[PDB]
Amino acid sequence: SLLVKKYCKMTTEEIIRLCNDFELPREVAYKIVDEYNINASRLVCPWQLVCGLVLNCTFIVFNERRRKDPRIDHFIVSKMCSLMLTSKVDDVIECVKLVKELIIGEKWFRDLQIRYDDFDGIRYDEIIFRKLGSMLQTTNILVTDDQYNIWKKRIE
Amino acid sequence: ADAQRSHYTVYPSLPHIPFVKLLSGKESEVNVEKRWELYHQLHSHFHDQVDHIIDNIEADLKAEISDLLYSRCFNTIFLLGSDSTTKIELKDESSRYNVLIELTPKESPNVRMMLRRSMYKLYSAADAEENDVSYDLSLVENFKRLFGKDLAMVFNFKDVDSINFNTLDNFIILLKSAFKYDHVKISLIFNINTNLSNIEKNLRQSTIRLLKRNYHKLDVSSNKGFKYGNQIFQSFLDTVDGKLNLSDRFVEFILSKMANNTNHNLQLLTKMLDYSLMSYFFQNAFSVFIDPVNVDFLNDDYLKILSRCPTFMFFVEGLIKQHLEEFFVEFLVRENPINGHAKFVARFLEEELNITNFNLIELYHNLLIGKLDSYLDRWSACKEYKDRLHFEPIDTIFQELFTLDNRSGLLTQSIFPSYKSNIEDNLLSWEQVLPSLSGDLDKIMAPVLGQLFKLYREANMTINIYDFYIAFRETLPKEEILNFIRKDPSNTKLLELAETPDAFDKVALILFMQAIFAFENMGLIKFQSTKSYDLVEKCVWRGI
Amino acid sequence: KSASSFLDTFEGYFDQRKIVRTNAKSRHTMSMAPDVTREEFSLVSNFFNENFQKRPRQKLFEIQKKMFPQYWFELTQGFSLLFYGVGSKRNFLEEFAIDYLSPKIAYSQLSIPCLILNGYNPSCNYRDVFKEITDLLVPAELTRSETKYWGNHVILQIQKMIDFYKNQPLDIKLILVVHNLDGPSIRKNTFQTMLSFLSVIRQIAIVASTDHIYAPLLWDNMKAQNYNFVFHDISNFEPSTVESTFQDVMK
Amino acid sequence: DLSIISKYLLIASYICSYLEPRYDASIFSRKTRIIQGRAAYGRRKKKEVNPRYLQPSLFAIERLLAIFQAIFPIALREESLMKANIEVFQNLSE
Repeated sequence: SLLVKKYCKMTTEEIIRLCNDFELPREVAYKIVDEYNINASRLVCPWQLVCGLVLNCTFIVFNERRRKDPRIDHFIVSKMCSLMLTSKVDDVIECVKLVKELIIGEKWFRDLQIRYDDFDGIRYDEIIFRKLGSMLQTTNILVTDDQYNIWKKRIE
Repeated sequence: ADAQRSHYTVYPSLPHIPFVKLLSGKESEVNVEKRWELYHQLHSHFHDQVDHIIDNIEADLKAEISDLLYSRCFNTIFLLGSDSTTKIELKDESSRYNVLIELTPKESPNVRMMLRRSMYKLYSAADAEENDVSYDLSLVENFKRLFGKDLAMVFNFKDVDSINFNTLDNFIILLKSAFKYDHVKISLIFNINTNLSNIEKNLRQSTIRLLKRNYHKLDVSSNKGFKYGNQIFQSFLDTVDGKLNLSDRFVEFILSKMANNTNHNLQLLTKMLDYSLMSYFFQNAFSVFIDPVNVDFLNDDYLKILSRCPTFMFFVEGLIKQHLEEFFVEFLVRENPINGHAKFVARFLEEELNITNFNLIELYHNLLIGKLDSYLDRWSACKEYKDRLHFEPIDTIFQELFTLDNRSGLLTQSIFPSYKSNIEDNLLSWEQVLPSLSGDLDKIMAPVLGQLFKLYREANMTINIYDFYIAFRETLPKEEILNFIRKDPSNTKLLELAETPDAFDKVALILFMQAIFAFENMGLIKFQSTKSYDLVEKCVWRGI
Repeated sequence: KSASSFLDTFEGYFDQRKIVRTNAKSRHTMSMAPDVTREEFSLVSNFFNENFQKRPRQKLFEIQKKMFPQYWFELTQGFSLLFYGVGSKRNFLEEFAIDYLSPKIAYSQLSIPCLILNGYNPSCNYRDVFKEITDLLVPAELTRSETKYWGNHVILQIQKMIDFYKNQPLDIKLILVVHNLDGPSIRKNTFQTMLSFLSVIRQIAIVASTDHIYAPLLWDNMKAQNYNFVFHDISNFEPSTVESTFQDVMK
Repeated sequence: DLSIISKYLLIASYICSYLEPRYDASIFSRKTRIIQGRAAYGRRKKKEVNPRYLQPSLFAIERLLAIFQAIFPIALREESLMKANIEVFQNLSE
């Protein structure tokens, strides 16, 4: 497995087209590059951090498709196990939730969550009523009305 | 100023229902009135049965205390799980005064105070039942000469797990001296919430041998055989039946939260059930249709949000793959007999089989999830009724508007929040709490508490406060601070302090000292030395 | 910055208690810090406290005023409200309990007096506050048998109010506002016992705030029963210019 | 009769009183390190005197909560570690 591999001589171009493989724009790809090249001297396995940065940015950049179609959340993580040579699906979400510790307080990730409007998976207007303890919050039991209209057009 | 007082009364200058308009502000006021009234009938119907159950709890506990009390040594009663609120009453028996003397650890600083309060209570009761005396045990010696009657003393030691055990031991040895009087009998009641062995190893062995001559044990706690919880939840099932059904995740939430509380889990259960009912009648606009006479009050919004059900999804997908208002109003008559089946298997379970140590909430959870057979495959006495007591739940259509479910995370924010986790998450991910709308400064620089917390989280044992202030400066931008500090020409002191060449460091030190003492008030940071104020220690860590 | 491997959970707790060598400790004090007078500290502090991030705080306060009917509905059902969060919760509780809560309760029961406690003040006392509760609610005075033998008169009187008020009609006679329930004189055991037994009384509405991050350690199961809290997070990043005058900031 | 949180908090309190804080990271640490760094080595020697025979030591609240979270029994949105909520502090107060 590539997650087991230790002390990899990273060049820039390989993580450039690793970021370019997942439809990420140029700005967040350069921020992931600059985020790696500061912490690179103290990394046990750099693929842990690179996979965590790539996935934790692509659930924010492609969150609008993620809220509509759920199975892409089952899909794109499976595009890790095909190319990272890993048969374990718990290891890659472990990579996500262990880069989440190192990424949360930083300014560029802050600005990414502003500009794509994603705050632990939901919108700002959802989380301001989740934190306030509102009874009138949109409980996730109903199907979405946009999804209802999508299925109505699927019939049509 | 009122801000500098300790306490002050304000009468506000005045110039009717807390429920709001639902359906994006399109709900009629009559539906608001019906929601308020119908919530009040459900709430009153629940709490009437809750009140009768509570009075039954005190009545039965008083009955068993009176039974254990009246059928040359102490009569000792050890009440396990007491959490003492019982008002113990005694007999009105002729030729013998029965006096109940209650003692708390606050009333027990030493043996002398315990004896003095006991003799004062004894003389007060014996004067009220029918010259001054000394408040010592000789009043017990001369009781027949002053009142003509025998003495029966019952000592109620409230909260024995808080009393000093040497003082209690010496008071019991003091009370042993009254055994040489023929007119005196003494009962002791110990209210225990830890264990018997805990008090057994904090008393001397001679006192333990003294108490062993006549002692009884009795369990007091609210989880005694679950029968007082099992009533209250069934009372909720006697209130909501035919109206809403409980979700399985809500029931296992009840199970987990009641497993976390020892002394008071009945009132926690009542509080969670009440708050779920409040949340339902405050959030859903369909709660007017719980009353079966409001079925003519359907509008376009009601049918528009009615069609967005997973059950209605599956039903219309099945009917499309095979080959609205009248379909809705006729399907509101079914009774959902899971509550009646749960009550039936409960009365079957302690009717003849004599199985009484069950939780009805566990039974209802396993009946909801369809794993009832795995629940009653534990007792090994009800093997003959695996088809008599078998039930299959029926997933009805559009029941998700008429339900009590825990999926929005509202109960775990309002009743049991992750308090310190919420504090540190709002400190660290502040963009979440604050809107993202000093126009050029608010986009660039964080609030000072959040930036200071992000620099605080990434530090060691001891933080040097000067270097930490330098680390706080390097995050701030000088240029737009100097631009925004000159954006108010009315205050000239701010402009002349901005003209000074050391303006930025000074302003950063203002913000840093204000935010540091904010963290010191909140408890995140600590000065280890009373003087100097040159170093700090972190107190709290995120995610613990 | 820490040269750590972990930051969160016990992983960052155990990993950040390194035994730092004495050769790597900086001997930096406030001697080379900038010299700042009191008045310029006050001026810069009030300028950013009235101008920095003011529009998001105003907007966020405009969201969380929509929670006022839910707070009133929680208060009518017997729940005490405890508010918590990052920033000052003084103005929020004043506006909610004065502008909104008392006129709504007064009009629904057909104004309601509002005792306002300042727990940030270190000289807040239970006996003075309870003498004013006596002045506002006029409870019946304890008999000689009810005084026992050097008992606390405040606690016994409140218990007498408890078994008096159980049969009275359940209408709110007093709104009792506690700013900073975890401040220095207010966090002590007797004052918390007093407010717990007051919170048993349904006819008093309890609105309180806390500031310490370890504040729920104040309450055992009996006190948590008596309070009967519904918790609400109101984080707003306010100045807290009133409480800060009660601590010494120049030190 | 006593609660699971209060039992595990008593076990964590006993560990905090009768074990040294410096050897905590050699006993409870189990997380994979993204960042390079050696963990604690542990204690070289064995004590001559049983510490359980002597008086207990004094600890802080944050250490007790850390060891309680390390010893309490157990995907993308689960976070199976139990954080210090109202019930943990309430059980500590009892």
